[PDB]
Amino acid sequence: PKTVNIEPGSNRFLDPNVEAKAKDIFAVPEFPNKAVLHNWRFFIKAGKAATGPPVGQEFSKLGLKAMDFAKAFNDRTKPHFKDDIELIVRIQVYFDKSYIFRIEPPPTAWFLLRAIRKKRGETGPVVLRGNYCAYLTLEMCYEIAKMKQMSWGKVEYPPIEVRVRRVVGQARRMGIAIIGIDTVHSSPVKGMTEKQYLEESEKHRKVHMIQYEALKAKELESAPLIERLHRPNMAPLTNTQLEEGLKDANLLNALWKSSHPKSLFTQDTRDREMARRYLNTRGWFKEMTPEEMRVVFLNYRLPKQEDHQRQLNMTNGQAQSQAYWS
Amino acid sequence: KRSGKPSDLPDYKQVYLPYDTAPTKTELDRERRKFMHAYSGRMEHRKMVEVKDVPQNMYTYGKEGMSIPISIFKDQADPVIGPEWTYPGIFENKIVAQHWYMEELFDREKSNTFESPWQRQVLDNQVKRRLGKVAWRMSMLNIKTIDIFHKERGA
Amino acid sequence: NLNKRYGAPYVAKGYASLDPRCSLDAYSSFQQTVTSADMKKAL
Amino acid sequence: MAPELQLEYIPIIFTRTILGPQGGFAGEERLIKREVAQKYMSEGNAVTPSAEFHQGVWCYNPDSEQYDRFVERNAEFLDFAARKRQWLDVYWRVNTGYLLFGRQSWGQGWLLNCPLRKKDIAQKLWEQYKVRVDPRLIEFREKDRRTGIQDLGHNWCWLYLPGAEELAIDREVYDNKRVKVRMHIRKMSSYGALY
Amino acid sequence: ATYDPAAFVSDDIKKDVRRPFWSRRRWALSDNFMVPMSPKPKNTIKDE
Amino acid sequence: ERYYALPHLRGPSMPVQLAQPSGKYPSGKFTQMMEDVAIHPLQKPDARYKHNMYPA
Amino acid sequence: LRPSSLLRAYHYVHPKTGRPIRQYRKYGDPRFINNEVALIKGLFALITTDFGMVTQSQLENARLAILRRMPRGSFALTMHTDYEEFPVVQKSPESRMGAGKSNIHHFAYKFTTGVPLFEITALSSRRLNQAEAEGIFLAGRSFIPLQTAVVPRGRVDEYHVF
Amino acid sequence: HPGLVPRDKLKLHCEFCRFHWVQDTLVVRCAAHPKEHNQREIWLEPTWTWGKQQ
Ligand SMILES: [Zn+2]
Repeated sequence: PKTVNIEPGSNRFLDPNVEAKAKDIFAVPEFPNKAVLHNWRFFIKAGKAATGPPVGQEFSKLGLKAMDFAKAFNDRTKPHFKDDIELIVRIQVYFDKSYIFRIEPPPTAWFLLRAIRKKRGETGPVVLRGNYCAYLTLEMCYEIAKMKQMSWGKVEYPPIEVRVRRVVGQARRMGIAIIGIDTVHSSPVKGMTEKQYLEESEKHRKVHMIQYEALKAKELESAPLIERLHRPNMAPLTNTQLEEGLKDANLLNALWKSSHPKSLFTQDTRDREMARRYLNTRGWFKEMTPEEMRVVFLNYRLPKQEDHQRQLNMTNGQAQSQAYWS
Repeated sequence: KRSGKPSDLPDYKQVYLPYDTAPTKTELDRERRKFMHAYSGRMEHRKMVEVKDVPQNMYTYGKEGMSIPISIFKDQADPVIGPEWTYPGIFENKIVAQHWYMEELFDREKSNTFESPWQRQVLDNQVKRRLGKVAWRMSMLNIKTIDIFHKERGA
Repeated sequence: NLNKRYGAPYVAKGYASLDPRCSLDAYSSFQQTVTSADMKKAL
Repeated sequence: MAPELQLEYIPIIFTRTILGPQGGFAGEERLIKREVAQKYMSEGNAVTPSAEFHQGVWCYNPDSEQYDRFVERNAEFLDFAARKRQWLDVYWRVNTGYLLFGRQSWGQGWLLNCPLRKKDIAQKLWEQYKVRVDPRLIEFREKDRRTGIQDLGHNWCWLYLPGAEELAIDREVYDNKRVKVRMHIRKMSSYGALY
Repeated sequence: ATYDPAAFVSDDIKKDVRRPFWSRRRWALSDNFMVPMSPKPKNTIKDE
Repeated sequence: ERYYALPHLRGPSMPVQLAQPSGKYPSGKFTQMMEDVAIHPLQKPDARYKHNMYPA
Repeated sequence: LRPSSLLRAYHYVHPKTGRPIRQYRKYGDPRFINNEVALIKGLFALITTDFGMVTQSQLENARLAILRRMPRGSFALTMHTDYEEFPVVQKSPESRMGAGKSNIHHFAYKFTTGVPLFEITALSSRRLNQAEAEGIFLAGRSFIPLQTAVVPRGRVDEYHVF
Repeated sequence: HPGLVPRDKLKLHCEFCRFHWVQDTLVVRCAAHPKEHNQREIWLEPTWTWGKQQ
């Protein structure tokens, strides 16, 4: 009937409404560069924080009337919240006894038991319990994963498609057999043939790549300048070169210079060939002209978009163009 | 543990259907009949096992337009589920996310035949763990002598 | 405590100094040829 | 044929691939002991050489675990089942054998006073078992790489049977490239002892 | 078609290395669990 | 008299695709750097808490 | 005579009389070095690198100790028993008070080199390490009166265990 | 202090359990659990002679 939005994967983060007050409370009062004494962690309900043994005790071990914090907690957690949402509080006590606490979304194990409607004790790993518990489908984990962000300052990264494999694994480790995997057949649809279902995935599953890469590359271009530096791959080196290349570092130097994507500073024939004359005495790579090295001695962690942008000779023409200006 | 568990378990409130053609009763228990089993363990040690608490209709179960009760905020109801290709990497995760025995992964690398371009990433994150289970295995032995299986086991 | 008094060419010695390799090279010369000129030089 | 006089060993074409000394492998003709062979022709690992089997025989692969693999014995295979037999005959001969010694040993450390040479193992291989090898292959243990064997009782040392890769010979012998020849040094007085 | 005894046949007089007590971790890995050689009594090998 | 003796070599002496697995648990010298391992002092690995936290 | 009409190879029984065969002392002498290696099929097995005479009570006390140090649901110990048994104090003046009945009853095995004794065999995809393995056997090895070393799955590569 | 019959049986049970050369005998000395976890290698007494302990 009504599909809310037809786009190849634009439902990545929450609604800007709920994502507005998502980080209003899930924020990190910045580390004062003090020396932490205790990093406590609690489960606390929406606003039902008491001065009892769960909270008030560990303060009272240190003489802090935690009758105050609970209020300062409820100064931030009593509204905004569906009833009975057990949050995690990361209380952090410094050597001046001044605490600083981040409220955090409920543990994903709490999410998982909700989204499947199972109580404590009903769920279990099959090797302890013998049965897959409540089903799920990947379509659901993608929304448990949207309220679970590592950096609640940067809700974007790590990406969603990369932190759903996290919540999926935590699920399987609890017995939550999701349907898209773990089973012979995916979720059956009244729409079309399995082929007319698989032929509509082979396009979607790859359209996501140019979506996922670009988001993996756009994040790369913002990464620290050292993260874009060159780190040659070590899959080619065989484990006797890989060991004879650890006793004398000279080989792991001449290698780096030998297989280094072309830049304005590495277009020195003698420099790049000085290495190439060191390896041959060591009987290392000898039948691989510079090109087929760069395509194998590249930082594999590069997104495929930029995996090419540095690839000789794509970076040979404009190579001598880009320089330290002045 | 008792704490950190949900007490109130809201129920699946189907928002809008994902189809115009009703899935007639006859075929419902004809496809659900296939789901009451789900594999487990991924090697020669493949174990087709049973799944308890099977939902009844999976044309409607999660493929679109149902709600999930992870209701958290005040103004955010049980969020609706957009269609499949509206979530990123889902039919790509279907290739990646699963129990991977390294026995089954290293024959894929030494033959460079990955079904997915991320199984090279689920491999490292899997070996980078097992090395950690050692660099912690040993940064403990620099304290004392910890000997495996040397204390009683069982009852 | 041999190999201290005697050399390494002791105990680690395959005293079979007769034919570990020559027999092979014998079948090598077998392969190539001998002919008129190979006798004419002998002539 | 008589119940009294029975062939002490009989001809046999192996269908399976048995590990043991009396064993063979796919398709070779071997005269193995009668009692053993008779529980092969019932077992199916072997079949008496009828004129038909002398060309091909349906040997066995552990892959599908049934007699499917046709191994045709042309003159080329008969140059393969010879080098592969002649090889694992040296194996099963030194591995089965237990080559003895008689040596002099005065003093207390139960130490053979003139310890053994790799010459003096190939010498007791060719003497007793007629196994003619290169004494350059016999690797001693770590305890006896320095001083030779040197001690009474049971010593063993490794004999390296090199040329076993084009014979496709593994899992039918205990170790493709070695074999444990098993010494024993039975000390004796000047009456019966040498050196 | 040459086999050189020297490649694979290695007769090296190797120094039996002490279990290094001077470092803690390498003392624990080296703990070859056959130190229960204490059952080496030259017991009756053909009777009981 | 029968004399048993090795056949002549037609292929590689030490078996390669026929090698029996080593037979001792292959915990390599690099997964537990027990001994026999030599590393350049510039390239010292894995001090993520001691002296790799401030790498050079 | 001597061995025939065996009682399934545990001990030989006289052909013309159901009495046990009462062999010689140095019959089945373990003082060989066993040529045939063992193709263990458990994950790890405890082979005897030396030779000796080991009782059944010494082998059962070892099992009761191995069965303590082992994870229960995962690995199931496997103890081999097909080997042949042998008598004890049998002879008549060589027994105490003419009680040849109560001395021979003990049955001990004559183990050569490299016989497998136990097996930490697997019942799941759970795995073991040599450190995780020797730790188990280190309890029982202190009862089995002869020298023994644990070996991993498959054919014991006796180049290394020795 | 239980003489750990061979030297090789020595194991450092506690964090404070270290090795020491107590007169040519490698031993384990711990400040904590002072004699509870102490181990001493088997060797001749510190002051032996050639006729008394060979
Ligand atoms: Zn202690």
